[PDB]
Amino acid sequence: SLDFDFTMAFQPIVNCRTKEIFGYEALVRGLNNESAYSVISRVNEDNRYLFDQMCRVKAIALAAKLGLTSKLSINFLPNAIYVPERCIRTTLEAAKRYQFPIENIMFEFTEAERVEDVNHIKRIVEYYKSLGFQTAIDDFGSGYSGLNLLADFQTNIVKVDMGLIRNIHADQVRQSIMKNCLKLFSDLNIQPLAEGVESHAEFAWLKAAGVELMQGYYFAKPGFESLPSVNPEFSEA
Amino acid sequence: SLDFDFTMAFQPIVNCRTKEIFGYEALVRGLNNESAYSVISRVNEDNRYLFDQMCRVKAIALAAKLGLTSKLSINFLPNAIYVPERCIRTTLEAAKRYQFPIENIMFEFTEAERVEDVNHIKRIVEYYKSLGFQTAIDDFGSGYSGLNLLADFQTNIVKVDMGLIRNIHADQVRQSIMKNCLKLFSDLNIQPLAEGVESHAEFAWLKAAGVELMQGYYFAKPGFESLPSVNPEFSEA
Ligand SMILES: [Ca+2]
Ligand SMILES: [Ca+2]
Repeated sequence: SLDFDFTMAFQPIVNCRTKEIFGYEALVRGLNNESAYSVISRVNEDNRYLFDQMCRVKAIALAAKLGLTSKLSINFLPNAIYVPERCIRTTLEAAKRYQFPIENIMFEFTEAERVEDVNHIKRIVEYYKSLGFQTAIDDFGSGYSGLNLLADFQTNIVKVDMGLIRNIHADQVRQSIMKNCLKLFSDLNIQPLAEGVESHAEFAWLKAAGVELMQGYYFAKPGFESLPSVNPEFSEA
Repeated sequence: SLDFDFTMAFQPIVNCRTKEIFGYEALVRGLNNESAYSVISRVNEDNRYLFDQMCRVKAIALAAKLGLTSKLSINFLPNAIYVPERCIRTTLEAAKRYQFPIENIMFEFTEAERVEDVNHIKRIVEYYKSLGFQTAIDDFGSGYSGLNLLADFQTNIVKVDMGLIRNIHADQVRQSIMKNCLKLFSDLNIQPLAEGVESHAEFAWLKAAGVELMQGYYFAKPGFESLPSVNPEFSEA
């Protein structure tokens, strides 16, 4: 409760094998403004900390009040430094108030600039794992979110960037990339998640290739302060 | 036509299957008899184009003086130049004047920062190939040099970042990464090049995994204004 305000939207992650919802990603949106960027552009270096925790609190409280019984997935801000061994207390308390299991919370790690050289973000990830949080690398395949990360540590989940997913049913190069990356993920005991799935065509290929977790407009758009139901087109068969 | 001067150094790339030297990478050094990084800092937004051409010509003229008979590999600056596909005049004229065949010249595209309108770096890579140049993606697995690039265009060679290579004989995760990337490169008909090979142990493993082209201290250090000969330990190894 400080400077400016905002809320959350939620977007389903679907298990295409069980046809069940795995969970929802919490996405920042304005009080009525529907743009994530608009809000996050209003935050700066002097207030990144106190904003990051309000995201978590808001997302958890909103999750709980909406009746979320699966996983809650939250983006971890690229401003990766500070001491992890104290900023997590606010998060633990929040989960504890709303009786939301820490093991049902996943943090998504992303990078848009090359900082700290793996070993630091590694320390953040390994820490969260030791408290029982799930962990993910986000946007794998774009930005500084690539193979260098996987090399020194492994998250439970890797979310493959939509750029690698797009039109993959008829893109031989994207098919080879995904086929080999899925082998790599398996060797590393990492679960794949395909994001930005926009069409049945992509879905069916990714499902055949062995991907279970998917996210995207084909399933459901982010719902403002709500948990969207998933497209009956795939849930009926 | 602008300010400060500089020179070049050269480091050989070895082909371990044919036991032949593949060629040399040109590395920027100041007149200051071995000054790297210092030169590259002096470049700014106003002369990133004028400094770009200068490196290429110097590299070709020097290589020519030294009697280089194999490949000459040149780092394309992070496309801060935004080369209109017509200002390649300087390089073409330099190769012609110094009788250095254009097909023996390879350009290395490193940090393709941001989704460079995807096609920007793509157009430029495609344009250089159409002229007969060789092309390489540099530092694969470190910077913005990653899978997103490989998805939309393919170079002749991909230089794998030395971070993925370091102590790979010892590192089972790094091993799976390379085993699955080498299969990928092969699917895409791309020749891999292992950078930063420092020890025999690394060389033996990389060689046994199918890597032919390699570069690093193990073979030879960068030679100031010279073409370093290669440690023949890899002779039969
Ligand atoms: Ca995310
Ligand atoms: Ca290089």
